[PDB]
Amino acid sequence: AHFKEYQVIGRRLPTESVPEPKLFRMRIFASNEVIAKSRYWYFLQKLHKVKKASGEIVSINQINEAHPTKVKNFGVWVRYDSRSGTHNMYKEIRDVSRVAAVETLYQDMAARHRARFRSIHILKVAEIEKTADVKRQYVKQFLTKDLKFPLPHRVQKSTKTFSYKRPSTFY
Amino acid sequence: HPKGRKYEKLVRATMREDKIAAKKKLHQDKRVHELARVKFMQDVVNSDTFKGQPIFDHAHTREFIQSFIERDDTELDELKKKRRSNRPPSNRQVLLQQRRDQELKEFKAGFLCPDLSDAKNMEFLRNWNGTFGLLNTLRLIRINDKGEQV
Amino acid sequence: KNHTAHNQTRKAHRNGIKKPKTYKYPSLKGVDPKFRRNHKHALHGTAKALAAAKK
Amino acid sequence: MGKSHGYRSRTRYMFQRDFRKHGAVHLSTYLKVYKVGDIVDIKANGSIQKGMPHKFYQGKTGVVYNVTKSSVGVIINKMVGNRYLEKRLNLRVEHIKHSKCRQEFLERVKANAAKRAEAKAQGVAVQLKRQPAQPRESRIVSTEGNVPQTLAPVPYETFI
RNA sequence: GAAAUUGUUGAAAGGGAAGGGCAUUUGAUCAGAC
RNA sequence: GGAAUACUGCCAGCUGGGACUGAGGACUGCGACGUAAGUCAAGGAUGCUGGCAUAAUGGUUAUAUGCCGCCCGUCUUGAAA
RNA sequence: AAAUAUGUAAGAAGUCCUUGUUACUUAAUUGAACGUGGACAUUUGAAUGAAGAGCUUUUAGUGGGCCAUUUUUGGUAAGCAGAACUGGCGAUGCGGGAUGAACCGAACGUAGAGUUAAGGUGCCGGAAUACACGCUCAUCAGACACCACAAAAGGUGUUAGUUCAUCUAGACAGCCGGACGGUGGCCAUGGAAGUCGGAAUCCGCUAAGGAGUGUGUAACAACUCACCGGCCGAAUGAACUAGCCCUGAAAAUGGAUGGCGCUCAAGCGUGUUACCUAUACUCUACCGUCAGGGUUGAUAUGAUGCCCUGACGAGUAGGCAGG
RNA sequence: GAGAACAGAAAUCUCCAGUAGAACAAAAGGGUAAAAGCCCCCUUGAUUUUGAUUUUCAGUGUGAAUACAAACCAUGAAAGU
RNA sequence: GCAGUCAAGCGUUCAUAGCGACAUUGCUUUUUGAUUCUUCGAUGUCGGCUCUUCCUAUCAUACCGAAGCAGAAUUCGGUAAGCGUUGGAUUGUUCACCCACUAAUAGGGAACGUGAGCUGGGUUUAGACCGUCGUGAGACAGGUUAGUUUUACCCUACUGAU
Ligand SMILES: [Mg+2]
Ligand SMILES: [Mg+2]
Ligand SMILES: [Mg+2]
Ligand SMILES: [Mg+2]
Ligand SMILES: [Mg+2]
Ligand SMILES: [Mg+2]
Ligand SMILES: [Mg+2]
Ligand SMILES: [Mg+2]
Ligand SMILES: [Mg+2]
Ligand SMILES: [Mg+2]
Ligand SMILES: [Mg+2]
Ligand SMILES: [Mg+2]
Ligand SMILES: [Mg+2]
Ligand SMILES: [Mg+2]
Ligand SMILES: [Mg+2]
Ligand SMILES: [Mg+2]
Ligand SMILES: [Mg+2]
Ligand SMILES: [Mg+2]
Ligand SMILES: [Mg+2]
Ligand SMILES: [Mg+2]
Ligand SMILES: [Mg+2]
Ligand SMILES: [Mg+2]
Ligand SMILES: [Mg+2]
Ligand SMILES: [Mg+2]
Ligand SMILES: [Mg+2]
Ligand SMILES: [Mg+2]
Ligand SMILES: [Mg+2]
Ligand SMILES: [Mg+2]
Ligand SMILES: [Mg+2]
Ligand SMILES: [Mg+2]
Ligand SMILES: [Mg+2]
Ligand SMILES: [Mg+2]
Ligand SMILES: [Mg+2]
Ligand SMILES: [Mg+2]
Repeated sequence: AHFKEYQVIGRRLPTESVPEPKLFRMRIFASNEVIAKSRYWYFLQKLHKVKKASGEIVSINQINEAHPTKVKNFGVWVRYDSRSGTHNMYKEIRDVSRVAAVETLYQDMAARHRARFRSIHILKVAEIEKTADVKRQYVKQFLTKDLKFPLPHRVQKSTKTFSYKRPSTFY
Repeated sequence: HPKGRKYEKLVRATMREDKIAAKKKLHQDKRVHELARVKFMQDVVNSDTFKGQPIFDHAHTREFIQSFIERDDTELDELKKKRRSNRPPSNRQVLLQQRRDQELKEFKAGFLCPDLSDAKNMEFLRNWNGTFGLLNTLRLIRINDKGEQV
Repeated sequence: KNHTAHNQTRKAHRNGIKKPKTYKYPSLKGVDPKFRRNHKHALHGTAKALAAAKK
Repeated sequence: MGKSHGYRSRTRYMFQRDFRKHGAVHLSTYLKVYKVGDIVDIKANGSIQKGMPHKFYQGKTGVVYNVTKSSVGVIINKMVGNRYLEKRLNLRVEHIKHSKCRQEFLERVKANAAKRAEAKAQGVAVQLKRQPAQPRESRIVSTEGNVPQTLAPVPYETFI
């Protein structure tokens, strides 16, 4: 969907000989809070011996972008399950928001490797601060001084089902 | 068909024991590479420049945690010097600086799950060779921070 | 052809599977006969005593 | 050849003794006292061949109706077709034991009577039904030395 | 003096079957009533 | 540092347009507004107006058009066969 | 030693106090069973539900079954021979899968209005030739579960990644120059000098150069390559992973993503909205059935009448009722 | 296993180890160590009268089995069986 | 098929738990082209006549590629179904096998096309004989003989005609 970003802070259940258990925090990209807390318990059950009925959610908050109108370059580390095995990938996305870069990455994985949502882990999202630290040429070709390009062959949609002159694709 | 059901049982057993040996080997690799700070503060018979004073109260263990964090700064410095001008850096450089900063954030919160160094945990650590069940019986793995330990 | 237990639980649950009724004062046949005889004599004595004292 | 439906058929693991529990039986089996109305479980002993129950009644629970010299009569409900029939088994006391839940319930009855009498002598009415488990109530979770530690998913085989 | 079946006259339909259901157009025909 | 606007939620806030229906048949109930007789959108539609008064609406009947529609009875787990 | 499935209990036919009976039992004034008298209801002993509960008599049809997921036994194996649990078809229409006993949705009195399920929205055909990011060009593309089957392997087709290397001390490609000396190393040969063969595989000078990678001569020569240098000036090479495409074998009347047709799609992967329509859901009317109720006055009727309220309605074999 | 004339796989005697690896009529499964096995002593309960219960089950019959009652006996110092 | 050596992927990063593609040797001699008069054949419900289409897995004819291909004649491949593919002999029959001629005598499908288009034999009995078995009546898919199905004027399809 159109994703949001949440921090989820959870904890075990306090008991005898373990009072005040340690708190653990995650950042989940999800479209609502129910899916956010479900993904939290998925990852915490894979990393520790805690169940959803063994622990409790302490806090759920939504994180906005600090500067939503500033074009940034993001490096994303992911791992995924193909039909044969599982692999790690690194990719680069030039966009204005982390949730926007995550949406474009999910569309790119579906288009290029036929990987669905249930078989993708976002390991890390980070911003690449300097140029000459950009590895991908498809991102590098937009970081050139005084960038200009045209848009040939403009196609315009219409109504009325009939036209009375031949169209023109000039621009 | 010349397979029946006995071929299917055979291929099921072989594929299962293959997959299970793979996942078991992967879990032991994850545990060995998780329990590396323990082997670091274990090594040289608990830092054999100080193999006589068996106390390590509250500033020595902080120094040892910091040394375990910055143990790999020589490769990072060498990679900064060998990093060419018109080139993006290497994946080793990016992942090693990632390890660096993700350890330093954990240092700023609560340093490292290390030994307690306030009980017989030092004796159990010196007599704790390589098994994963020192945590199961006698760990005392209380953590500290980059300040007053708590 | 030979044997099947298909439909039989559905047939059994049509009119329900019922527990039998249980009464106060069960039947004393099948209980030990010495106890049975002495219980008869004790019951007759209690009836006589209640008819005597209890008006 | 043909099928067989003898009295102890398909009972190979059911009537054997446990590990290192062979030989004679202890005397608290023989020293226990049963009464008409007691609730008993049936667990057969393979070393005592007289007064042995059928394999259907292994693990069943019933009520005592009769006490004899070395035996006890028990009532069991058995499902036959679309109804239950009551069955009367006369077993030796080496194949039975008391049910513990009856003891817990009688202790609950005594504690209920004591609580009601003490509440009446105190001047108040207290509720004696058990309740199921309830949802939790609100709390504060302080972070004094318990700052939250950020977790992330792990790669495939890099740190392995 | 029924039906099957047939003749004549009138009306209609018909580019490899006919018949049926729901709905309305067209033509013919018809009761109630204000 | 001071705001605004998104997003989500609430109102026993107001207001315009369209469609289907009008069961019941003296009074009785619960209310609302008014100081009160009264009034009301409160236990189910009334008010005003026009045309036509016969094949006009409607029925029957013969067709046409749109969509759908395999031959009945019988035995069989299974019938258009 | 799981999971799933399984027995019992969660009280008034109960608990406590006191003392009556007996021919049973105790050494006994002990017990056992059944009682008299007294005390204990705002919760009488966990949850949720309860279309009334309990009981009796009598009689019909049936006693050929089959299909699906999962777990299984015998036969290389079958739409082969057999079992276990649940759901269905038989006995059943309706919307969808073009078509179909069994799949998906949903079960049916007669109608009106609204909303939907599963499936769809280029035209046939009601409904966006919607919006968004990519991938693919097939000289039998591909197009939606059951269901109308095909990988490893090969591709100098394209897309995205992973790990190794080289590079302004100048990488890759191209042009040009060097490519030396013991030595025509040792056997075999009519002759084979790096290049028909067996042995071999060293040394010097080097910036580098093989007791030789090929072409070549009867044998020599000559050329090339391996390896160094000059010129030109920016990134390049290998192995591997997996997306779509081509090949991965097809049989005989003319034919089938349902058809036409479609190529920045009307194909494939993914996302967000709008819209279409079932005998299903909601509201209203009418019919019938079942249940719960009201109604004494005769002058006016049918007390079998009149009336109020609520719920429900599939059906073969078969039963009963009203006409 | 260690010892003893003939004695030599193996004849009889002595000691130590020995949870059953032996035996218990027959198939297989279960059970059993101061015993259910081996050796001795005494016996006839493998008797009489009839009800109740479990398995197969229609909760019919047949077969087999279980627990009491009323007699008469066996064995044992006895409880008991 | 059995046995052994390998060695890229492997046991979703382990080589030697345990697989294991491509290879590679062994084993099957009247082992110096020797013997082998042999069709060691298969086939029991089909075979033959007549006639028409379709497939390509191509025998010939057309055009190409490779080969120590001098010429001539062949061999191995690619495209290709436009066009052809016979006359006899013979065992129950057919295939296979022979004799020729030939450019060549390719391979298949259409209810193993054409068992109520036609025919030999069967389905398909009743008469009789031999062999074997049975006390016998009888039996045998062991052998040999003789032996009854018999539309079209209907609708469509097709060929011609109003
Ligand atoms: Mg049957
Ligand atoms: Mg059924
Ligand atoms: Mg016995
Ligand atoms: Mg007539
Ligand atoms: Mg009205
Ligand atoms: Mg009319
Ligand atoms: Mg009209
Ligand atoms: Mg009309
Ligand atoms: Mg139709
Ligand atoms: Mg029929
Ligand atoms: Mg009382
Ligand atoms: Mg019957
Ligand atoms: Mg029948
Ligand atoms: Mg039937
Ligand atoms: Mg049914
Ligand atoms: Mg149905
Ligand atoms: Mg349908
Ligand atoms: Mg279909
Ligand atoms: Mg309706
Ligand atoms: Mg349309
Ligand atoms: Mg379409
Ligand atoms: Mg799509
Ligand atoms: Mg709408
Ligand atoms: Mg209904
Ligand atoms: Mg009905
Ligand atoms: Mg009927
Ligand atoms: Mg019996
Ligand atoms: Mg060809
Ligand atoms: Mg031709
Ligand atoms: Mg010829
Ligand atoms: Mg013929
Ligand atoms: Mg014919
Ligand atoms: Mg004959
Ligand atoms: Mg004749």
